[PDB]
Amino acid sequence: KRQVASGRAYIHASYNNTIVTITDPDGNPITWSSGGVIGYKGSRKGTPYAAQLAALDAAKKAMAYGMQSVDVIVRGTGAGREQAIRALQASGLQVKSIVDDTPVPHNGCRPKKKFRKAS
Amino acid sequence: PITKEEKQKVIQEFARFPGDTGSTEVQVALLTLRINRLSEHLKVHKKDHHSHRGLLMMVGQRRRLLRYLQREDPERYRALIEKLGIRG
Amino acid sequence: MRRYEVNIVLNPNLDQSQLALEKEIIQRALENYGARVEKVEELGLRRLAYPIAKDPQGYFLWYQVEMPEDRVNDLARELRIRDNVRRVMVVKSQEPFLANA
Amino acid sequence: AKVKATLGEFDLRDYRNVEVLKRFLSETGKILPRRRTGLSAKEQRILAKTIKRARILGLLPFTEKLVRK
Amino acid sequence: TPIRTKEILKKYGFQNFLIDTNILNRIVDHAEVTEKTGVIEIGPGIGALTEQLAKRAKKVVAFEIDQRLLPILKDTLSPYENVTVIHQDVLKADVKSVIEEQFQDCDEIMVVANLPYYVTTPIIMKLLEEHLPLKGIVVMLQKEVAERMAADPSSKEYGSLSIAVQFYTEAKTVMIVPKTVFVPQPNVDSAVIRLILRDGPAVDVENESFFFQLIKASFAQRRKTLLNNLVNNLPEGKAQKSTIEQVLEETNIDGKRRGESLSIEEFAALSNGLYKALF
RNA sequence: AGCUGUACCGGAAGGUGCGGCUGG
RNA sequence: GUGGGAGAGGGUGGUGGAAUUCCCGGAGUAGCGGUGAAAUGCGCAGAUACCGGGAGGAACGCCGAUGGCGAAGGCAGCCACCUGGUCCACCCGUGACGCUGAGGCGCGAAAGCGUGGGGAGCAAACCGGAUUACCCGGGUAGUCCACGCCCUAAACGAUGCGCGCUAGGUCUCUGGGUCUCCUGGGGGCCGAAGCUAACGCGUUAAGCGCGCCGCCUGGGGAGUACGGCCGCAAGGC
Repeated sequence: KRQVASGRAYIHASYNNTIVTITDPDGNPITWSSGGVIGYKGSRKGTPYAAQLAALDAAKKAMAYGMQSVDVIVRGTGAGREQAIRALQASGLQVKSIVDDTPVPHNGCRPKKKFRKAS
Repeated sequence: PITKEEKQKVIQEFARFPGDTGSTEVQVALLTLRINRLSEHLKVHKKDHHSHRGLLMMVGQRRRLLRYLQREDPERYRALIEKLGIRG
Repeated sequence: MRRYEVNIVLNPNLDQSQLALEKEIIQRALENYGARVEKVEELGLRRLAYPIAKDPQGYFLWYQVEMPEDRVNDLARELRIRDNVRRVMVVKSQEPFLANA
Repeated sequence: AKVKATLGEFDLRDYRNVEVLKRFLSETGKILPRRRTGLSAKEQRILAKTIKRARILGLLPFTEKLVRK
Repeated sequence: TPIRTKEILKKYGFQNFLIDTNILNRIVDHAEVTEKTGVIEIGPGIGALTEQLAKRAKKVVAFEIDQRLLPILKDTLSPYENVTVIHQDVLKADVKSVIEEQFQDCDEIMVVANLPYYVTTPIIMKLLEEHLPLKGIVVMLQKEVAERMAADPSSKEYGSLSIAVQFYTEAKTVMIVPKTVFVPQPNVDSAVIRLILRDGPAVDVENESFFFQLIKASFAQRRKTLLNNLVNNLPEGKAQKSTIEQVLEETNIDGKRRGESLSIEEFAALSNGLYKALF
């Protein structure tokens, strides 16, 4: 439909889930997939295998909208990071750049109790 | 801050003899200058609890020097105290 | 009565007229506060490592000035009122600490 | 190696000399430790101050993106 | 029994115990149970208390909630006949019916229990809520809590439990249990308290809902001026501030008084005052 | 892993909040 | 006194970016979130993930250290002003002007209180979900600011302050010089003599001495009782 043929991918990698969002150069998302969309529920969503299937599914959909190559941006440090990158790399899209964009505070808001105690 | 000029004029005014920088009078005068400046500062800055200690120490040192001066020669003590306007 | 460096980063999209007017106004304001200019350096246009006011370009002016201390803050407050000027920084003129020599 | 060794003579207090200052920042816009820069503490202190100053002036990046896996 | 405890546990392949004898008699001594008075025990456990209780008890009803401990109740209480076990949770049961049924022939009942403290307070509160016609209650209940149950109107104990119980019954600390008597030392001291019910409420029954609501409101921020407590916690009350200021005058209660320093009488007066005046 | 100042506790065999200590 | 040096020492103004939350606009659809595993919860009134703009509060990543400063408490973005303490060199001035200190006076983390603001995140009490606490989702005080109270601690190096003498070795922060080295001041480890019940201390003494202050006299009852002083109260002495 859009027939952009060249976009980018945002891989939000969490400890509980991985979400892959394909988007135009302009940043407007075109399609998305996650661990839950495949059919996994609970902890299974966090597994690297879930990340692989999420990446493959999102890529297949994006191809259906006619993309050919993306520029992958990865956020977070979950368990599906490398697996998702690898899955998207060989999915058929010609990935050009891989960029780490983990958003970290400059000692801003106070974290939750579980994440405190840090020196 | 106290510029070199301000200090020098006080030193050369209160000196017993030319080239004197260390008599009790000179010390008292310099401490008085510092105390006046710091008092103005603290009057402006009420919550500067860390400089108040400096002021107390300065006042103590001045009082000790004045006690010694009064014990040694009362006349010089009286002259200094009147000319500096201390305790009045 | 001390030596300061005044850095102005202002709107790069100013033509000759507007830029001249801005330079003139900041010069007048600088002179107004008993400041005396030792030298001026015009670095022109530079590439900002991040956008400022959505614009990735900045016009850089650097003045070495000698002025009364108790005025300096006010001067900054005076120089930061124009909408054309983006960044104003006043720093005490230090010494060039040299290492690796 | 060391950043100091991989450099000629320069001033540490120059908060506009971007071409040399960029040498003291990692891939991400972060100040390198003494382990890497190879400076004495006084030097490191002055350098960090200057880096922060230049950061404010917009000449040096606060943060950026590493182009790798 | 310390020597027998190990034998009984080992004989079945097997938690805090009053192993020692003299004090188990003292607690029922304070409980004052005779051939005239029956007993409802909710925490019989192995039945250590039940044996010495039934040695001088009219009627014995025991509540066990876990049937894992059930097989050992019968054989450990073989000689005794007064024992009747209702394998029911007292909270989920209807104690009124059991009062009407088992102790119909018997004269009076005074509840004596020894159960974990995380279960204690809700049970006592329920037994008080439903207005059962029973004489009294005797429980050892984590001394630090018992003091709060008694809690003269000051000294960090007078809270909200104090007001509830003193509105329902009388309370006073009866016995202190020295630590380490239990085989596992509980790192904390316990106290046997007794509750004795009364004929009707201690004070005005004008509005139970609003009375308890005010009690809860006045103790939300314990460290706080009572007026501040009311303007904060009481529903809206921000726009009704002037009303509160008005009503506090004629009740002869000062605004800056830290409600933790009030009596049940004063609380009842304020409950009546605000109601029919606030709205 | 505990301990401690303070403040609460109507699922206190004790728990939690904000700080501190190693006497882990 | 003159010349110079380092520093999250303190107060007052002012601005820089990252991040969380929320609001608006765009694009897109079925889950998101959370756990040991799940549930409560949020979402078809369009949630999550993405891009752009705006609002506000709080804290300052990298450097950052076994580091630095202060009498302790404690003190980290950056700029400016005001200001305290301290080190070194020259060995210029006064000529014992010194040390300690019962009372007094001032300062004093956090948690609390009063009078007004403020409120993004977190979070006692409380409300729900799983499984006795724990853990999960919400949530008032509080955390922030101004002024005025409170005056406590594992307020600790569990080591009062000052001065003199008694082997060294090594690491480090910061001055000076005649710069392989030498000479000051801080912070750490290992160890002579010595001390200690032992552990351990050991030029930063817990060694050998002198001066002044504070405190101890078996445990529990008990920091309780009464009295007095202070506090709005909790409570403190």
